[PDB]
Amino acid sequence: MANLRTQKRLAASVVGVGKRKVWLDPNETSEIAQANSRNAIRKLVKNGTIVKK
Amino acid sequence: LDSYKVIEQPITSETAMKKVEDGNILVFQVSMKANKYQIKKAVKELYEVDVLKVNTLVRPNGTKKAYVRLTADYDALDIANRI
Amino acid sequence: EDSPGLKVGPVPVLVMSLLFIASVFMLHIWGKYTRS
Amino acid sequence: MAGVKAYELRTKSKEQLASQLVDLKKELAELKVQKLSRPSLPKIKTVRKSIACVLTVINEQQREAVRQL
Amino acid sequence: MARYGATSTNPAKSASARGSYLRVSFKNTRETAQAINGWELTKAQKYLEQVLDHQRAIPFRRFNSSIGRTAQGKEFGVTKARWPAKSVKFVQGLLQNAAANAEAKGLDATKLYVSHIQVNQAPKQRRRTYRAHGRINKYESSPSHIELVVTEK
Amino acid sequence: MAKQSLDVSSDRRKARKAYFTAPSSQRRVLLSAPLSKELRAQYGIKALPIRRDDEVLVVRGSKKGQEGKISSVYRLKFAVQVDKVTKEKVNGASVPINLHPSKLVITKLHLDKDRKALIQRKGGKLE
Amino acid sequence: MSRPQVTVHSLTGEATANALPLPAVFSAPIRPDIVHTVFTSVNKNKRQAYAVSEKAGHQTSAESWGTGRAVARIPRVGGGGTGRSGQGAFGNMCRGGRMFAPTKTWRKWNVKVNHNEKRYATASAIAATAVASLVLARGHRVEKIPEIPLVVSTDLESIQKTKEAVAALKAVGAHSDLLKVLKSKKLRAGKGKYRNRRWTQRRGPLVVYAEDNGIVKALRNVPGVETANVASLNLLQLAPGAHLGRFVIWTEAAFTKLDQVWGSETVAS
Amino acid sequence: TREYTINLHKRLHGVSFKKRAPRAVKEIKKFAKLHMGTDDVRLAPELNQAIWKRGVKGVEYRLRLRISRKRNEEEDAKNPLFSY
Amino acid sequence: MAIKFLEVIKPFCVILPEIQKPERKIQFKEKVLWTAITLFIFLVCCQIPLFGIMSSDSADPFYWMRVILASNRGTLMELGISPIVTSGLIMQLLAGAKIIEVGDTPKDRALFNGAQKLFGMIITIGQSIVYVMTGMYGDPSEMGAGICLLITIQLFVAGLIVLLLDELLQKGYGLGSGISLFIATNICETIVWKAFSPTTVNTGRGMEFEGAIIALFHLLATRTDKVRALREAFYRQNLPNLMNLIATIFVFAVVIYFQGFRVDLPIKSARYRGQYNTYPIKLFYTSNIPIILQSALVSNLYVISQMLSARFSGNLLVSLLGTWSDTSSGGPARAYPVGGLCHYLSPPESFGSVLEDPVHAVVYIVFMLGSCAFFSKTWIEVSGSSAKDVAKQLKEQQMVMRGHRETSMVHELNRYIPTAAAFGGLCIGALSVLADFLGAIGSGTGILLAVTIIYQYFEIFVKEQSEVGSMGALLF
Amino acid sequence: MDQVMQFVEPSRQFVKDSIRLVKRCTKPDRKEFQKIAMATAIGFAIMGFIGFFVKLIHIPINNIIVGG
Amino acid sequence: MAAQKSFRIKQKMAKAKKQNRPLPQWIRLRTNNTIRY
RNA sequence: AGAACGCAGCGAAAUGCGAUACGUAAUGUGAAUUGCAGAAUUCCGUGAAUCAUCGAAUCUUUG
RNA sequence: UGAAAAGAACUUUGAAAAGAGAGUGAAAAAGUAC
RNA sequence: CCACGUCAACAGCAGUUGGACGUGG
RNA sequence: ACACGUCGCGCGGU
Repeated sequence: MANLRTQKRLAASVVGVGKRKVWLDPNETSEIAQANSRNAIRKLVKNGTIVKK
Repeated sequence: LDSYKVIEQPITSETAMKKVEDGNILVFQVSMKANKYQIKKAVKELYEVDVLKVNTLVRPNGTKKAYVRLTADYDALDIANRI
Repeated sequence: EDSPGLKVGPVPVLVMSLLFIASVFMLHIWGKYTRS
Repeated sequence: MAGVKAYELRTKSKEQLASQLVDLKKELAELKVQKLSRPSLPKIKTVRKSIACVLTVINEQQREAVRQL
Repeated sequence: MARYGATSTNPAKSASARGSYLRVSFKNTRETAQAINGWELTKAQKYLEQVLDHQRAIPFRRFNSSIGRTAQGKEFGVTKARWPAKSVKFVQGLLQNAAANAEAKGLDATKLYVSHIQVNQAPKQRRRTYRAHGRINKYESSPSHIELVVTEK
Repeated sequence: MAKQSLDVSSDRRKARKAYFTAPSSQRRVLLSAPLSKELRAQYGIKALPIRRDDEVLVVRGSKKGQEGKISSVYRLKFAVQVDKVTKEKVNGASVPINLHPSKLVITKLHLDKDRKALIQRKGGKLE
Repeated sequence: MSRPQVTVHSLTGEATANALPLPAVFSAPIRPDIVHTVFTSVNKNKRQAYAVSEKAGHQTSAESWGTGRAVARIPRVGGGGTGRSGQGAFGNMCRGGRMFAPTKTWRKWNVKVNHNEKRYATASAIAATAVASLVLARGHRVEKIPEIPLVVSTDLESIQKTKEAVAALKAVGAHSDLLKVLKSKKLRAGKGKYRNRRWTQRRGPLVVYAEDNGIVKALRNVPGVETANVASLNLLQLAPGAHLGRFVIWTEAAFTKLDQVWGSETVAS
Repeated sequence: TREYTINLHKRLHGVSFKKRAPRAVKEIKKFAKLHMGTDDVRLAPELNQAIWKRGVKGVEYRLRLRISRKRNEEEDAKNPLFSY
Repeated sequence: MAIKFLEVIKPFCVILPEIQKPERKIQFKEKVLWTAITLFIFLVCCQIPLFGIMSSDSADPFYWMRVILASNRGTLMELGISPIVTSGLIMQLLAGAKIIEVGDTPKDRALFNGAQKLFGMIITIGQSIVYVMTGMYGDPSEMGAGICLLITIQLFVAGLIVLLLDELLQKGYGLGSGISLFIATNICETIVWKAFSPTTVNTGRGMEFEGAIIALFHLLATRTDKVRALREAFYRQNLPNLMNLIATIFVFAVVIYFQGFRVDLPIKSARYRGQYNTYPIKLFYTSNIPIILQSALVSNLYVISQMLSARFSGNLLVSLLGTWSDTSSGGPARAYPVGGLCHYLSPPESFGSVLEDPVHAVVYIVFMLGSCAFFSKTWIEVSGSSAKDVAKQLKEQQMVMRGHRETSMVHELNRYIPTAAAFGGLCIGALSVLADFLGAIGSGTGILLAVTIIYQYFEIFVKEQSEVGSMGALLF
Repeated sequence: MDQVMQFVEPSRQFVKDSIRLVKRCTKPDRKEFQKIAMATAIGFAIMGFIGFFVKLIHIPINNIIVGG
Repeated sequence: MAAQKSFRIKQKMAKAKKQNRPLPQWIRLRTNNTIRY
């Protein structure tokens, strides 16, 4: 991850959390970065590429 | 004869364009003096409507954003493509 | 690709055409030449 | 006749001119915003300020007529 | 305009480079510039590269102020080694440009001797340092412009 | 240039009056260059306010002997570009070259209808 | 059958007859201290200036509300802040503002003109024109001899035409001297031009008649000729800048018109 | 592999101060560099957890370490420094 | 997947040319020189003859078919530059199938473009073989091996020269094109030739126009134009050659409106307010390439029908073998089976003077319309214009320091792009068929292609060059 | 497309695209009618006439009918 | 503090913060541009 | 009297005018105007002015 | 700064800035608070 | 603030980072 | 409207 201040913030926002808990995959980190949109991060959540602790 | 044009311009932006899609909603930037009734009338006579809600608030553009929902039978796709 | 590396001579390209224009006159009529 | 300022405009009566003015204003309101466009255009500047310049003429005639009675 | 300032070269037996308005110390880079020296570009380079690891810094002649008491080198007619890798990065950037200008040249190859190098006050950045009762002292953040010219011998 | 005397601005203000006052039709005075002797005889005059299509030769510079149509002349700057030279930099980075009208002499006129009438019908001072 | 009697010289000219006496007024010892004193007295009365401004002080409220620290008040000043002021500015001391009296106006200079002193000044000035050799020293050149200071006809008034001025100027020779006045040294005065100073031309000759002036419309203009009358003339015309011995040209009628006076003031030495 | 026990009885009781762990990680990195005969020594987050668990005070004295090699040589050296 | 792969194995590639370049310098000055050579060969085909016992383009390659293969034919040279456009029809098919599995030797899975370049060289030779084996060279099905060899060399060589020069432009060292350029060149030559062709002429006027052909319009002049108002008709004394002229006149007005019609939608939201640049999209010229390939398909269809029916499989029954191979014949004209799908996609053999078929006209319009739009949708994928390429392009410029507001600025590009492409090709394919009916030169479809390419490309070329204003750039 | 199955049914989708297209698109505007014609036309003529020109030389080699 | 009420006073200041100068450059090229900002 | 805030195609700097928003007009001049990039208008008689009008039609908000 | 912006094209180097060389001009130790 | 694009200046070093710079919402 | 079983929907669970 790089520049993913915004994606930690946005991914946390869609799963309604304080940002410590939300998890992002190391392998598919590039594909997580190609989000930017609130309906885009929903697909990533369904994939399991973004999860919630 | 002491009245004003209401609409200064339509605002087009990401959120403005999305409103057209969602529920036939145009959004305008209207004069700082602009009252609600005159917006309802003006949109009627520039787009053959009826309006099913007007609500208005400030913007740092100074000109007052006016969020105007329109009737179903209208079609907001062709007539937002006529502006 | 090609095993030859020269393909901008600017030629070879002219050589192929040049032989072609010459041969067809001997082979065939175009101004009352003999036809082979 | 073929347009659109100034000799055609300044001596015209006047209901016709007002009707034309609101539909020339509709060209510019159709071409707003944005829809400005890319432009400027000089036509957008000119017809915006032709609305101004000949709203001087209509209000001027009313003012000068009111000082003849 | 500028360079040399000790003009003898001449450009069919020369190469040149300059840094300009770079934010790296006037005080420390003058000592590096006087030290480089002289020495072809590979010797200048692989003193400075080893300096990053271990091999000090480069001998300080005149800006030799205390400090503690010192130490291990080198110390080849100096005794006050310090380690500003900040000015090493600047002179490495000067040398790589100089060696690339001196690779299109086509001249070469034993030759060399860094023939003049001079540091110009770019100026001082001027900032402030907090202390007592609304009274604030100066803080300079040291920087410089620099010029480098090398000749055949 | 201007004739003596009335206003007794010594003065760099006298220069500022030339530089900053007087848009296009008293730049007509400062956009004038002498006529020839043939076209002086033809219209009886002396000098003429420049057209953008009158042709003019340079007399008093370092560029002192080229003809050309006037490509532009600027009211605020009182100065003439001549077509062209110019001077290229190789990729089409291109240059103006500017001149002062009283350093030029006009060769071939384009001179126009009532334009030549108004000029020959008394000068001054009807503005 | 002589005394100060003179031979007349016309501008036709190439002369024939005789003139009237050269005045008794044209004698007196040539006194340069009075000549310089009168020249400065007359020039002062017009003179004044401009300078800096703002106020000629004083934006800039005070008393001396100086506020210590070190090194003292300074000596001075006050109002105020981050500028501007210290001192500053209200000076002097000025890295910014005024001087210790902005040019003052105020400062009444003058010399007023006494009746006796003015007629002594004119009489001494008239006697100062009567010389010769000093003309070269002032810096103007005369080839022709003798008939001096030059005397010319009444016909001088009636021109009008440019070419007849040239015809007048060949006779007095002279000529070449006015050609010097149309020549660089004429050049280009800098900042001193506004109030005159200058860089770096000389003057030329002064032509005086009598009944006229004359100063007719043509006679004003020429490279550095000056034109005058016996009734009204001054030391700026008679020796500009106060370094005596101008090249002077007169006309006839001048003697008799000068001769009769009352008032009272006459020659002695 | 090779298995080495790194003598952190040497100096790691003597430091502290306050700040043992970052010096200790650097000490493991150049000790392992010397033993292995290598450039980069990996340092996995397994070892980082191993040193930071008991927490600066706060090290389970000497540590056994399983180390692999190398012949790569320079270009993308393999020194695993965790368990192999 | 919709198509199979074909061998492109590594030793096989080395055998066939694809050009291994020598040293070159990427400079604008070089690029135009090569483009000129390619253009020159097209003319030379008309100048130079070819060996054969009938050959001069009198070998019956059929009237509709001959024009939109293109070889600058109708004087001298039969097939020539024809093979290349068939090769380019392959490039699309293969790319748009977009194989992921299975599909014979990789580098032909949507990298099918690079496969095609190697294969283009084979097909120059290979197209000649197709000509003799169908009996379009008057074969009794093998007139002699040696005679067929002597024609084959003439046919392949002319288009081979162009194809070598094509590689040298498509290896990022041209601005020109070999393939696109020749198709347009032939059609311009055809229009003026047809108008002054001899179609029952007693006498020339005293001129033989700008060639060596006399005409109907020559005859009118010798007797004064005053004889047709002293006559009981105003037509069919000059109508055959007048048809060719008015064909162009119908086309002329409608193309220029379409060039003007563009979906502009500028998106170049500024720094320093308003907008400081422009952005437009070519509405119809994105779909240019689809229509050329559609016309090329129909040209190939005529040959495969005849070969399939009689001399590949069957005869047992004509309809059984295929519907296109139905009643394969030379008919009253062309060939042109008189029945099947192939019959419909051709003129009625009267150029719209009979439209009371009824059936024939109906099928032709709808089928062509659907085929053109199909190639527009397959053009989007990885062979042409999509929004995803353009998104990256606009980031470099920054959209003149973009308006920027998320996420619609990125979204705005993707949504419009499929809708526009579909419309572009759908419109042209309808129009082309109607052009044949009103008046034709031998293909009214071809006239429409000619004006679209020629007017537009001149405007493009100068801008690419480094120049502006649509001035010269011929060898500069 | 073919929602109820009638010819009006697939028309509707293409209308959504079309309605945009007719309002925003325009002809070459007076200067540009002449400009496009001017830039080509000589260019349209030359391509057509080069193939015409070759033929002037080529037939009268066999028998002079206009010479070449 | 208490002013003539009101939301309206806040609104005119809010526009003024945008309307603000900020910034550019291209006129400084063609003037007469004595450094400002 | 003065002042706030707007207005623009751009808006750094100045002052030009008020939601009609550097407008334009009536006397008037002559080949160039929109400061500039861009987008345009004119050019052998209706584009363009403060060269001059203590001259003018519009005229928000505050005083 | 200069008569005129001619305010430095093109090439190599450099993460970028800049540097080297070259171009403009009467003069660049006249190259941008000149 | 939010979102995207940047590093000349600013950040007490440095920078692939920012509350800075730039444009919008 | 929360959550697992589902490739997605649907269907099952409180």
